[PDB]
Amino acid sequence: MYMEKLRLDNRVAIVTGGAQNIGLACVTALAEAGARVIIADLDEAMATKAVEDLRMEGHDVSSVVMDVTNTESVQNAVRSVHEQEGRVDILVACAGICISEVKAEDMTDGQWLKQVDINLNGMFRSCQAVGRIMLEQKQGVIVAIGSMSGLIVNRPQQQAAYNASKAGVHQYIRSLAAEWAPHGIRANAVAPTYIETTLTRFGMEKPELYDAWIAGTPMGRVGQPDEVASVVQFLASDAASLMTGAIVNVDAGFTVW
Amino acid sequence: MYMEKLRLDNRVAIVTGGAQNIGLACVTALAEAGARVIIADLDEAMATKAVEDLRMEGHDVSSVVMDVTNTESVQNAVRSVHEQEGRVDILVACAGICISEVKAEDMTDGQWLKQVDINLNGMFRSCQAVGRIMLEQKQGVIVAIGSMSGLIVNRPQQQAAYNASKAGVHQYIRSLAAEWAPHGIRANAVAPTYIETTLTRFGMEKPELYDAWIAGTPMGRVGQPDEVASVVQFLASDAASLMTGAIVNVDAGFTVW
Amino acid sequence: MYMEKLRLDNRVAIVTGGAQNIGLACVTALAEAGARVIIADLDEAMATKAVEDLRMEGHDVSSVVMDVTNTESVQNAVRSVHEQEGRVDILVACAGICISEVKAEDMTDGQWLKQVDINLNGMFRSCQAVGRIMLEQKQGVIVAIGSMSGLIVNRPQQQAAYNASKAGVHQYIRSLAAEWAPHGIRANAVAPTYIETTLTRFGMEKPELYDAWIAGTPMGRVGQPDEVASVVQFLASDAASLMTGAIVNVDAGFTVW
Amino acid sequence: MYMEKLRLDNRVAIVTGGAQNIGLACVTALAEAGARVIIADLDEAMATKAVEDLRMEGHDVSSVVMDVTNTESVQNAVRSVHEQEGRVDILVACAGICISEVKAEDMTDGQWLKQVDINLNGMFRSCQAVGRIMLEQKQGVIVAIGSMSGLIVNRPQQQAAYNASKAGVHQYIRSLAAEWAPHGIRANAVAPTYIETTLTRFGMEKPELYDAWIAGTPMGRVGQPDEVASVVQFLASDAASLMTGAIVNVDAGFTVW
Ligand SMILES: [Mg+2]
Ligand SMILES: [Mg+2]
Repeated sequence: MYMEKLRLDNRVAIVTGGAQNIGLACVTALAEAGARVIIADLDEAMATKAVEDLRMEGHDVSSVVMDVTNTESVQNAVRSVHEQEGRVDILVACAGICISEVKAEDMTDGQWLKQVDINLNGMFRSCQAVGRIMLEQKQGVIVAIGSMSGLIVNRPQQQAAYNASKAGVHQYIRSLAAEWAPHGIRANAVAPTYIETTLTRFGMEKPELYDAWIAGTPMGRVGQPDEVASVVQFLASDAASLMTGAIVNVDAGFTVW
Repeated sequence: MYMEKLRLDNRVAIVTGGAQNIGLACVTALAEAGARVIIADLDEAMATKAVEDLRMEGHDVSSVVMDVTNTESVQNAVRSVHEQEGRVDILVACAGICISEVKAEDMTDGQWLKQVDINLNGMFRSCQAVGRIMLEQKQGVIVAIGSMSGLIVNRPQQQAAYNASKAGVHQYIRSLAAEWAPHGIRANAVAPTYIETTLTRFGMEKPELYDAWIAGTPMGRVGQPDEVASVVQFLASDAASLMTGAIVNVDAGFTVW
Repeated sequence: MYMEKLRLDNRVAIVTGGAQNIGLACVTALAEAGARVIIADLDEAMATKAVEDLRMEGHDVSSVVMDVTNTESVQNAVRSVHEQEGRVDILVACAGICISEVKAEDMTDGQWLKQVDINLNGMFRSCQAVGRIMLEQKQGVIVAIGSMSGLIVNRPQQQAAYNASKAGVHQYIRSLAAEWAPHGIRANAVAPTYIETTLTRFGMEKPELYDAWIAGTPMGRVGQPDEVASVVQFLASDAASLMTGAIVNVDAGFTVW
Repeated sequence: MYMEKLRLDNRVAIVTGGAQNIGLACVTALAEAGARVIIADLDEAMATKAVEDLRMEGHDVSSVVMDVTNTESVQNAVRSVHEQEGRVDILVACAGICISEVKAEDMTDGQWLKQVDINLNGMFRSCQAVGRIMLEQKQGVIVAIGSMSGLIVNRPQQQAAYNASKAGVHQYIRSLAAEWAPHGIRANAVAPTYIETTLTRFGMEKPELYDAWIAGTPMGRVGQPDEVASVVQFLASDAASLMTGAIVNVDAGFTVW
């Protein structure tokens, strides 16, 4: 019973931002659990390459181009997955950016709007498009990649738009959880600490940043993408049947202090 | 000494959305505490009427036209206040809208983006413009009107964009609190329950909505604008000297259950 | 109207732990707002000196001996105040201790139990005894001194029993808020950061502790007792009429990071 | 890789309150993941029955008498497991009681103190005794059974001591997470909604209670023990390697409204 609940055999999953980093780890975890996974990403090349690596390991993985700033792109990408796969059982929404080391008094409208558009408006576009399909199935699960930045404020790097966008993502996901609970849908978010990715490594290589991050973390380390993916895979599975609207802290204790 | 900490004599306060409802109650409380208050609102006629009423009560109140969806408008209005008054000591940010009874699957891009733009992007525009002056002064206080909707999901009315945008406001304010703490600035938010205003008439006059609201509230009532204004005035005052980044629940116990 | 809401003229307030530090600041603030205040404290000589000092300033104050580890003591002290003054309008519950720099693997039963008994069990004894009178009145307000330690875990000093006891206090107060809301009673807590007091001054003179506390605080300072007393006085007043079950953060931004 | 992270083969787990209901479900989940499990419970005959049933399925399960109000009992039971098994890898702390429908103004000292003693003091006793072994090992994981009652206040049933005790449990576990993170130990809690058990059956058959619980739940149902056990098993596993100090909501959306 209990180990079987963790399986995702034959379930169709779309992972936005799935071509690299946390997204790619989530793709890999879902695929290992038996899911049919579609990488939805802005980079057509990256996605196609990732698909090859994963098929190489025997995974049922495909790709579609998606731009989360563009409603038409998102809806076209979701429709074509629905077309080819017949169903969408799982959405993992990882698409996001972080514009950091930009003081609140300095940030431009363009920086503000871009940050909110990708992280928060993109979450709306993604979840709405997939949600409509899940509603007709009366079955589905969404996992969003939130951030501890939605709950606490990072130091010393300034990024108020990021922090606000992720708090928005958390409460948006909770709203969906409430609205869609009677219709067989669950929606949760993970809120990770710093994860070593191609992008955060620039922060990691700057001692003023990295030393503060480590000093502020009880476990004394950043996380790795597979550690976020394991939680995401769990939340996507029937093992998590009683969980909806949860902001799950995956942060090495950062928010405890 | 304790009672004198509550006074705001000669302090310059800008209240966005100050022409009616919670905004106007905040303007009144600030003025009664001794502040020189500027109503910053979209509706010039409504603002001018409010100014006339308050001036007849012996208060020092004026108004300025401000559209929080427009950066130029916000920057010009804030500069005008600074030029005419000499300082900006306090910002109370009330400007906001709520598009409700719109299901998450049905909400248009237009509805989502308008709510995020006024509630959240408007908060950035207003706090940055005022914040720059406060940073120069190495002194200032911001109070945002957040919402219990930033932490819990209202029922039965669907309003996922509102809920997300207000969670965004809370965490934005907290980011400003952290960034600006060393510079003599405090920033807090109030998170109220339902308040009787023109904007909640549609719910209060609809039994399916109102009865649910009351049943969900330990005090068994909605709040009045003056009850929010009292907390806002407190948070704007030196009595709240140790409070920054606080999301202050003003909700008749609604979030307790 | 707004400034009048802050007054407590002729209201009867009991302050447990009121003889020094945060308790005494709360006593002072309440007295300055017009309340008749009873210091309820274990140390008779200390309470008596405090009463005599405040009386010299024109305040209406008195004291009663109360041991919050002892139910008979608490009940007798509260009954005595009720008979002597005719009513109990306000309870501010400050009595507490902090056993710190004791690792979780080392803490004895005696150390654990004493901390829980004073901080949490003593909160139940105090609140029940006053609460019964407030229920008869259909009117009352409780303010507990909680702690940021109920929400986050202090560093580097170990004090898991204190942290647990204060989280217990916060949720106990919220429980009372919910149960007693229909009967004209409000109950809230403050959650302060480090406050300079006779007790914490030892930690403040220990760089390993003090430097960590300052480094973790956005305002870069500890608080002063009067800054907590201001928030407590506000929460005890009709100005806070819409607030019940609130855990009000008074922490110089400590919990924001 | 991802599926192997969920395995607990040959790891030693003690489950307090493990003979029935949630505890028994946790025992079963751990055993199905390959753990060596010891039921630690108040009554010997009840635990023995469970052992016999699980051994019939080929599981490696045993039991020990443990009374969590009694330090000697707890220390002796933990020592017995250590001497028989050579290590303790996992503690799931489920021992607890709920005295409910007792108004705050009515609750006796005996009722308050017993609830705090079993739920909170017993958590300290259990966690210290096991924690000492885990510190020697520089390896261990604790999962406490908290409650949504630590975060929100149940209705209509009055149970302030239970609510307080569980908030205490949450913050005690977070304190252990912070203190023991550098030493290879993780500590998290689950915060469930109503779970159908032999004890909650009586409430579920009282319409005044059950109808309110259902109406308060987005999923419109209570949970089953296996749904809590699945989350506990995940948290105990290396798949949860990045999670410590998390209060994980498993509440069918109850705390979202
Ligand atoms: Mg922190
Ligand atoms: Mg609720």
